[PDB]
Amino acid sequence: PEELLKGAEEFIEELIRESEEGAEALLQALEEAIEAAEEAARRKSGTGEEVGAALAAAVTEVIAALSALLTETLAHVAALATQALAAAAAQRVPPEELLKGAERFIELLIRLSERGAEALLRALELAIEAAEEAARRKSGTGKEVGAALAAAVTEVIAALSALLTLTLAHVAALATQALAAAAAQRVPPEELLRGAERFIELLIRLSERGAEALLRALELAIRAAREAARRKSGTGEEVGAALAAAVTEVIAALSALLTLTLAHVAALATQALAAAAAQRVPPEELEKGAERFIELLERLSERGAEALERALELAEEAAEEAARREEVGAALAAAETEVEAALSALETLTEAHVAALATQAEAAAAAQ
Repeated sequence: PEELLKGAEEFIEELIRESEEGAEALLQALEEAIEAAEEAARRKSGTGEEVGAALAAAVTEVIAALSALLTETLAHVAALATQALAAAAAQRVPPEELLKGAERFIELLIRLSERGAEALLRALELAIEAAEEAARRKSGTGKEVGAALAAAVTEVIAALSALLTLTLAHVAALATQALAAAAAQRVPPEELLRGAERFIELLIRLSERGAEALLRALELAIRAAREAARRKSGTGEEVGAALAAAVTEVIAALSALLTLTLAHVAALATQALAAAAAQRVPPEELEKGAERFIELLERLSERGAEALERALELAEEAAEEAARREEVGAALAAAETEVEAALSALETLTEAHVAALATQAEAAAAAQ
């Protein structure tokens, strides 16, 4: 009956909490190797400095374990959804409950991505906390310790950018099958146009929270570079250029996330405006749905430009701190040209998604 979607909703919620426990177990096993490797760094008469590379190896394999766990959990949620959406439609449940049931299942997927991004960032934080207690007595040079840190940064950026790419796709897939299973039950087409608007707004909220995870990864990189001057191990040329690299990776990960999110929203809108003209929706409402989808595409554009602006605001703040401790002005200038190129890329991608969504909308109003 109507309790099927409740049985799936509760079964997904426990599945999310079971994934949260597993990620905390993965992060605890990392901490068991942080404290143990400290005892291994006890005036090493044999294996020395090898515990540092074996610690960065453990970081890489914990990050990979986190990424794999999120990937599988997202699929068990999306699969449990898709089969529950169809099992309920077979029971001939009211179709308005299928769209609202898909929206709840999409919410849990986005909360899964939020919990996951925190674990990815916390593992990066444990890796930094390890370096703040490293190079104390053995005094591993800023080159050996800083390389393992910059490598952990780009692996976290890649696990975050990946996690967002997958999560977007599982939401966009659910929104596609749910829209089609609704039109199969002859939903009033106006409700199909609105259901797509709700799912689009969940997509944009996924982009916003995803951009925050990237920005906070940039902050852990800036903080990790400040630790370089503390132990007096690195230089101003190596740890500065290493942070300049993490800046570039965050910009390109943000712009990639925005490019993808624009495309998933435009793809969902085109498939929704088309599935509505099938049931012959009033053309006036078809021209209204195209207008709101257009607005949502532009809102996503700004909310992304703010994230790109915040990456610059973190770059300038790190620049004034590194100057109060030339090359610092060239780093600001390079981060500014990279930022502006991403803003330009964003506006030219946005307007094209908006214009293309209007040309296909007019074609649907002319087929009337």
